[PDB]
Amino acid sequence: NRRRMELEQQRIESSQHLPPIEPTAEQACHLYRRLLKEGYKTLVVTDKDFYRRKVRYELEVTSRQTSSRVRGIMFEKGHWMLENKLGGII
Amino acid sequence: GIATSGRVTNEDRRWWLVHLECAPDVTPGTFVSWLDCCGTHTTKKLIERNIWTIEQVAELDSDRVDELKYKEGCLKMDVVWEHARTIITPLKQREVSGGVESQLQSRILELRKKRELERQRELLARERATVSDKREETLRRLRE
Amino acid sequence: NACHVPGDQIFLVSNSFTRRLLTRTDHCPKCDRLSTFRFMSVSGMVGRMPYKPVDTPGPSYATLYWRKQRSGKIASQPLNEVCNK
Amino acid sequence: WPYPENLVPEGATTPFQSSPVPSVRERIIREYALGPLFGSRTPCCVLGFAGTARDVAACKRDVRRWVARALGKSEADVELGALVQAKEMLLHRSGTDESPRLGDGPGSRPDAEQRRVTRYARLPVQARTLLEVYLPGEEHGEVDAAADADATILAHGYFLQEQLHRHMTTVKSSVAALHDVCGVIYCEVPVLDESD
Amino acid sequence: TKEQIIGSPITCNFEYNPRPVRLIGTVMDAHTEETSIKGGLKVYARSEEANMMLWIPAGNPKLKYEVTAAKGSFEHYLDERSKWDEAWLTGRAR
Amino acid sequence: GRPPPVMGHAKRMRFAGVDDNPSVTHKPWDTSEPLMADYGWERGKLPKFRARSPFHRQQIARRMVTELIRKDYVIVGGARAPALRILADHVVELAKAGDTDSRQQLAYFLHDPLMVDKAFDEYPRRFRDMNAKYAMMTRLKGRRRSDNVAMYFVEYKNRDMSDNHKGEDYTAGPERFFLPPRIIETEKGIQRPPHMQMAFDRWASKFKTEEFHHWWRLRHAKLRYWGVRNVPHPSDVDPLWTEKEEEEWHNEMLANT
Amino acid sequence: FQAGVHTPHGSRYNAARMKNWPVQEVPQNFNFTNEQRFKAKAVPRDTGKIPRDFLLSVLYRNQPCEVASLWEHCLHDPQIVLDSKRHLREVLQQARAEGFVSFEKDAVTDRWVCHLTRERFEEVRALVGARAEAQDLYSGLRGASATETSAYSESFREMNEDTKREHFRLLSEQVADTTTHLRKFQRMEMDYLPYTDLNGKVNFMWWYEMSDTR
Amino acid sequence: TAVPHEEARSRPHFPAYTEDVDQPMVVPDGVCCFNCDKPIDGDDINSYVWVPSGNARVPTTQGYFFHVKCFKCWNCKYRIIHNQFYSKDSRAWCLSCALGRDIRVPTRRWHTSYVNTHRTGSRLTGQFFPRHRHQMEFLF
Amino acid sequence: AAAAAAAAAAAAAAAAAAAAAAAAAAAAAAAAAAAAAAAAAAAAAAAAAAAAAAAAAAAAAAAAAAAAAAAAAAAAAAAAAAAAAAAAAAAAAAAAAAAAAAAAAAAAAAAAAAAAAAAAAAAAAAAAAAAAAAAAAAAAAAAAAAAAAAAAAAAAAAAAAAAAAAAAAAAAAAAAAAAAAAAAAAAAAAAAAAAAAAAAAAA
RNA sequence: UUGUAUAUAGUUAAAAAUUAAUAUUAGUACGCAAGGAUUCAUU
RNA sequence: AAUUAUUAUUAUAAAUAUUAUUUUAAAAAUAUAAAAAUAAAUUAUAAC
Repeated sequence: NRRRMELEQQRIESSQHLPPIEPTAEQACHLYRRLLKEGYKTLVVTDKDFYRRKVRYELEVTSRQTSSRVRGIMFEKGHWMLENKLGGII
Repeated sequence: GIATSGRVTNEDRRWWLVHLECAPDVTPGTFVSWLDCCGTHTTKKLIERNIWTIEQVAELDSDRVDELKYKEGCLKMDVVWEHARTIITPLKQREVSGGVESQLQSRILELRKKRELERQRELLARERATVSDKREETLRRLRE
Repeated sequence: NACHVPGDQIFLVSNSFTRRLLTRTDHCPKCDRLSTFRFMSVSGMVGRMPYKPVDTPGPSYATLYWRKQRSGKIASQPLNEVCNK
Repeated sequence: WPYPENLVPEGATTPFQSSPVPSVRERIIREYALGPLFGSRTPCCVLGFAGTARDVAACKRDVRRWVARALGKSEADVELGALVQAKEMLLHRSGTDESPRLGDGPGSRPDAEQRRVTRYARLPVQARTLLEVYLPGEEHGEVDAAADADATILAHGYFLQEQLHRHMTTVKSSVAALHDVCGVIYCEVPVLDESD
Repeated sequence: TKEQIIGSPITCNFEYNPRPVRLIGTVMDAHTEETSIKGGLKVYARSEEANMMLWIPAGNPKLKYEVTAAKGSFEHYLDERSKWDEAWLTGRAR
Repeated sequence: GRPPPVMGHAKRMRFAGVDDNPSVTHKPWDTSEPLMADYGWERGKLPKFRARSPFHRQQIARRMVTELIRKDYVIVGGARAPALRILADHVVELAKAGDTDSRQQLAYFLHDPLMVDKAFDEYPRRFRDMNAKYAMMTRLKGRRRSDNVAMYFVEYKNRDMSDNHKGEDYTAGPERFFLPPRIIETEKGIQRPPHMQMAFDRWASKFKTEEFHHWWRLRHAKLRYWGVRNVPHPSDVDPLWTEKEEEEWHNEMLANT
Repeated sequence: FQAGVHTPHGSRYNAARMKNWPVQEVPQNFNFTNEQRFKAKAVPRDTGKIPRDFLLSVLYRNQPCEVASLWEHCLHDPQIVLDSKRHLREVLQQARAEGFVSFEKDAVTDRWVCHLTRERFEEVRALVGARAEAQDLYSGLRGASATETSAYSESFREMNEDTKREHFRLLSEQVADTTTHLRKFQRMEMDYLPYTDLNGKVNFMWWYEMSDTR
Repeated sequence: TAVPHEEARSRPHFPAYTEDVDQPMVVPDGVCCFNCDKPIDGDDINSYVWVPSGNARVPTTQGYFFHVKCFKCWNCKYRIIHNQFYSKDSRAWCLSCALGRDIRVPTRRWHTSYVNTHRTGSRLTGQFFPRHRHQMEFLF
Repeated sequence: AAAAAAAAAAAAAAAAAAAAAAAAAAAAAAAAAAAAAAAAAAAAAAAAAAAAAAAAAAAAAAAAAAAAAAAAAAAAAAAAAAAAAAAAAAAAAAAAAAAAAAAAAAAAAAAAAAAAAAAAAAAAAAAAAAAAAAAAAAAAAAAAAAAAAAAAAAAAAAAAAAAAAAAAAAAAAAAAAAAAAAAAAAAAAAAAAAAAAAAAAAA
């Protein structure tokens, strides 16, 4: 009748692993090369030197006081930025 | 039309024609009950005469439709007759051909061919996102 | 809805027919009798309710438990037939 | 939620769209919009009958057999539109199609609408019902120099209504038979309707 | 034809000055059943954290849209109808 | 302006105009269907006669209808006639339908499951070639003196091709209300259906017993105590159905035995 | 029932047709609209005493019976009181609340198997017998001599000893294949009239006759 | 019933004629007067009292059955007061005159109890629809 | 009064408004009405020794704590059928018939229970003595049926092959008792031949 | 934001809600023959 | 109870009798009574 959603949701326990990894390794250093090299092509309007300072600051404020997955969430968002060709920062 | 009374002008021939986009399934094999103002009763007075499809409804000799509306007591039998008499020939060209610019045939497969490619990326997002993580996990299980 | 010793049946609530609501004699489904059926389950209204849609009567709970048990097994007789003819 | 649950228990779904792309439509519309109108015929005359449609369903055959006699063109060349009995009016406002036919009007005349200028009302109703006359598709209205008169749809109508009002006075007397043995007590060439 | 539209998705657009409102939602009423000037749709449109049932007069220049009928299976309309009631009932500040 | 000059909540009048507008608070039932049950004054409705409740309004309407299906006439009072001629046709728009649900649509309404058959038997063969307005509504020149209520004489129209009242006459009633009523003298030995008498002979023969006579007389005692004037004393009360009196009706009694 | 209204054209059964009902030729290209087939309501079939005992007769010859043999056996009779495979599904829903049929499925297989309940099997033999008490006697050629039965009177005891199913390979079709020649010679007509019982419920009354079609 | 958390009826704590199709509640075919051993008519008489308990004792539905003139106490030959009887050695013994309370007479009517007829005596015992979980109506 | 007034009278209404006093009738509005109207007589509570028979058995299976509300749970578990004529109060009639006649005394620890069986645990031993080994005997007497219920098929394993070879016995005649009125004479003889073409070679 | 003063007027418009006229003609049904058509086919 | 009136005068016995009194074709106030909102039966409502 309705409880089909119960049949659905209990069927969407779906423990395909996916905990955001919380990168505690050089993986952070990868993007901070890929970013400043993928940005260095695009920063026509916005400042090239303001943009480095904020990627620094985001790589401490998110490392300092956040959780595990939300750091694997931020890092995944670093991946999805240049995948989105940028964070629209033109 | 339904709300039309008595005669059928040469205009609402258009209103019948314009509205053939929103009826793509319809064909000369469609059941007569799909006809403007061909309600429940009139159909049963039609079926009693072995008349089923829009196509046969165009064959009536102005005397079946007359003895229908004036002897079988089925009303508005003239505003339905002129309807099948109107869309049969643009529907008859649906028996032989579908859309002419629909199709865009080289396009219609490239829309279909990618929908597999597309709806197989979410299912794989359930996989590609985690197996890429499983590695980013196993890449560090060793470093310590 | 109306059940006695032999078989069962489905009725309704024609507002003129009230003195039959509780105990209407009926030809039993089984071999033969003019059995005096009783009233078991409500099964909703005949006419609509003023400015209330058709679902406001509601058959009953156990009446849902009835057709889902009396008929119920369309998976047990999908043989020779489905909802079509 | 006035839509009852189980309105559509199991639905195949008839598309009701025609290419869900919003751009292909409005172009498939052009044909059926700018395309050719696909059902219309042009009425030649009106055949006004006195009795109602249950008094003609057996005598409505010879009228074809008698207007084909008159137009010379054989039978099975004429398409008589189905009978349309007008409303049993009480107010009797004129102009519409569900209206009865007065003895005088725009096309009812024996080409005598000067009656409208020289009279102060209309003659009473002649035909309670009516019936149209069609032919295989051709032109509409023209004056010809080879028929000694007009020769078109309207002419095939005008040069029939003039002949018909010759029998109301008292070689083809089909227009005289059409009065007595068949039923026609009114003839009128309508206005050529229009669409967008 | 009432059964046909219910549950079918809507694209919208809606003009407006800052930018057009691009919003996707399910149809639920179809007030007129043909091309008359009445129109009306009553979509549900579930934009974001906000739910917003609304009406489209279906003749407006700047209020344009489009309906599609593939995922508009009536058995999807029933769920959308439940999704709103929950959002409706459980937003009463009670 | 954009809102109608009158909002949703305002009662127009009786005999008012249409005054069309957009509104979204109507259609309680399957309106316009052979049993709409709507009752009011604005034209799209049936005239709401004086009943004690909407339910009791239906009960009146039901038993007014299943007396038009036994005796194809009726003498109703006031606003029951318009709302019966309207309902008399609904039954006949429902007779021609004949689908497996109509008889279950009409078995719910009538207080009688027999008349439904008679309704579905005669009316197709009888009202086949009549479009609409099947029932006549003649207003009688009399009036119920009790309450000045104009009595109308509703009846069904086509009764020559009918089956059970093919030649009956309704100038005045029968001799004692339990006899086959007067017939048009041209058709004396006309064969009525063989079953619409089995529900009559079975019935017209309960007013023939001595116990009914002891009801007919007792009923007077009930009335003079109940204050109804002009009721002669239960002492000198002629019996309704006697033995010798019946022979006059035993005259045309040589049909099957 | 028609040629191709609800089931595509070519679905005709050699069963008891209804009286007065012509085979109304539906043209070939005809189709419903999926939203017209929405309601799809049909005529209710007679599930009464005549079909039931008949339904049991073929279930009594075959105490277990499977899906297709449920209808594939009704073709093997002199008189049939079915019109469709849905008229077979209809009475079965009745015969369950009659306690006459509790059919199940065998776990080793995956088909559903008929079985007259043992809470009623001893008595339904009379019901199949009260059909049978004159089912043999009314036969015509039986009662025309003795050498037709006497050319077989001894086989019934010697069949089921050493040639039991040996005859059953023929006792199904060949003895019934002539009924197919006879089905084209004498169907039954499900003449019906609707009515209402004094409770008010709608129902029909079916006057079953054999059609002398020849 | 295990109605989820005390969700039973509010005002009477019980409704009238809750749907009894789950258990047909039919009189037996083999039967006996619990105290006098007399066969009992099926369903068209009131001359037998059904005692349909949660448990089941006497015939096949096994709610007790007496004849209307067979309910009396056995050793003390009286109506049973308050309708709380006591089956002593397979005989319903009047509660008092059974329990060693050797009474000599009741007050109201000494040879016909106030029993009901046709299961009416025990109409406040279970047999609602939610006795067993009965969720098959709701699942998938 | 809306339910009564609204034209189309519902189904609940017709059952609710009924307060008649005929047999098998609405009990609520027979109870609800006047005390001069109700013949809703006293609830026949069974205090049978049978109600003792489903008493001394259970406690020696579970004689712990709180046996006065979930004791009926045992009655809702141990179910050939319960015990309480009225689960509500007959299960509360269970202790008083047990407390009297010197059968059961209570047990109180954080709550009240039915434990300790009051020194009658000997008559609980020879109660269960009249249980399993009484249930053991009767379930095999129907196995005497079920030692021949196997034969019930086996006695008609041949007969269902026999009396379905009798089901043709008449039809074979009637197959041709109607052929008479259609006259094949070739499909007629062979349909009698192909049956007797192997009938006499059988045995 | 200009006049005037170190800060800024002063004017006009757009937006936050419904518009009103007394008296010269035949009368004891429903001002609907009612299910919004001034008879949609005849009975 | 002034009555052919708000009424089962009920000490008792009871349970499938259709067991025999309720006008009216309009409109407001009022009177009873009534779909929607700031886990429960409630509201107020001077709203259809």
